[PDB]
Amino acid sequence: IVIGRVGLSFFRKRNMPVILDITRLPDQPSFADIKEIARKTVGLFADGTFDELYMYY
Amino acid sequence: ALAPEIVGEEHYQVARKVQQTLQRYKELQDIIAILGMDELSDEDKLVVHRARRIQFFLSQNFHVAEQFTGQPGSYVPVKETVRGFKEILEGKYDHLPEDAFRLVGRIEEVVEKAKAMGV
Amino acid sequence: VAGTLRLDLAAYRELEAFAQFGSDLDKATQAKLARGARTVEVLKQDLHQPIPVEKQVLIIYALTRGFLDDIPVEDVRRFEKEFYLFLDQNGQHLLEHIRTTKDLPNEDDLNKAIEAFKKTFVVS
Amino acid sequence: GKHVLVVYDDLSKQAAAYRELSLLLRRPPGREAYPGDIFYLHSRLLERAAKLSDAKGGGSLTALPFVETQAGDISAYIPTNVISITDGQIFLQSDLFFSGVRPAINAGLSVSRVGGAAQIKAMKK
Amino acid sequence: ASLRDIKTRINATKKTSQITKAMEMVSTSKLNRAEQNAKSFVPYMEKIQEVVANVAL
Amino acid sequence: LDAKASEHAARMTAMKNATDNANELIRTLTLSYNRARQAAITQEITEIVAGANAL
Repeated sequence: IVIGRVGLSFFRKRNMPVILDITRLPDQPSFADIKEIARKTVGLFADGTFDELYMYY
Repeated sequence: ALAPEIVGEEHYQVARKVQQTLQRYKELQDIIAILGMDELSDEDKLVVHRARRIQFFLSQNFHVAEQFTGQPGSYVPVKETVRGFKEILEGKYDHLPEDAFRLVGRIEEVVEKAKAMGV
Repeated sequence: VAGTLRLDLAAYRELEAFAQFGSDLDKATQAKLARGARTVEVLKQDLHQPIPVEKQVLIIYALTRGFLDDIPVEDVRRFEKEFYLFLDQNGQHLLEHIRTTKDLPNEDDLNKAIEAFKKTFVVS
Repeated sequence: GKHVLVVYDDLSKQAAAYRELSLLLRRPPGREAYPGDIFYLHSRLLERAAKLSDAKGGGSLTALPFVETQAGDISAYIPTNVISITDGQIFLQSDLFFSGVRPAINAGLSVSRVGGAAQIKAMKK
Repeated sequence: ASLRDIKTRINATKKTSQITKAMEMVSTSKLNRAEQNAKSFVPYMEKIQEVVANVAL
Repeated sequence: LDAKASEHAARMTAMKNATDNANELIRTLTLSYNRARQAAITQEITEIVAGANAL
């Protein structure tokens, strides 16, 4: 799961399995800006799609 | 002879606007070559987009240059060229590829060339 | 009025590189950019049409006192032309005062005349 | 009535030689110490290559003058003098040469003033 | 290099320098705003951390 | 939020470095321009005088 079009382009050029992205975020984002993406990410853990979360920043 | 009372107000305004756009485009090249096109504002991006098409549309195929171009030349009346440049400035042809504007003549020839190119 | 005009123009020239970043309203210096743009519009002039010194003084006074701050920069030339016509019609006392004493008229009278013209000007 | 090909392997070297002769003969110099008629020298030489008419026998002479530039400066005095005379030029660049493209012809700066008429019909097409 | 070429390079570099200086100052203001925005988030994070530590353990 | 702060700080530092490098380049280019200007003036004046006293 990638936040940012530069990382999106990186992974697309290296042909990697990206499933989610936001690609457009304000300079001073609020919680409502990433509420949906965070909700989907945490839901995918309980959904059984994958059993581990690592995050890099 | 480029005065409002000689060529007409519309001709004068179109010519001055074309010159202003090209002059603005000249200044943008220095910073484009360093920082890329992505860092420009939306107004500067539109300026570049229209200036490239204007510069290509200033080209023409001459009758005496068949030995160099491979195609017959064209003759363009001043009313036609004024109207074509006015339409380009207004943005009627922003969706056309910029290579379709090279060495054509009238503005309808740009549309025909782009149609042949498959747009 | 010339000192204020020069200060505004110099401040604009110093901040010209920030014009692209004012599009998202990054800070409150954008008033200087707007004033400089209007100053540049005011200083333009056509061929073989010199302006009398009293009219030049009045238009520069209007610019530097903020009366053009709500006129779009695309309308400043037409504003100046219509203002000169309005002056010829109604501000003859102000023009005569400037011509005779070489000094500005009363500030209140100038403000009243400018506002009277401004409520009749129509923004394009 | 024959056809001739002539190659001058360096015109800049006779330009230097003519400058040397002119200075030794006490003729006052001009730009870059070159004599006044440095253009006339090369124009007089190169105007004698031509394609004769049918009444003159139809023979031809064609010329390939050479000019060596310094650091790729095509806008120097002698290079511009020679360019203003001939019917086109082929410009070779070191940066193209090392980037892998050989014979390294710069298409933007090269031109032929006879182009098209000097080609087979198929090649023209 | 000729005088014209050197003069063109000088002017281009001056324009680039002005643009970069403006970008630096804009980024400085944005960094200040981002720091205060991050500061405004601390109490909620502290509260939820304390609640989770109390309950889940 | 941490990432956004890091990004803004990184942009500020990078643009500061770019501005400093551009200023240094401007200085060196101006020095070379002045040398070329002086050399030119010397060359034309020498050629003029050589032609003049060649007569």
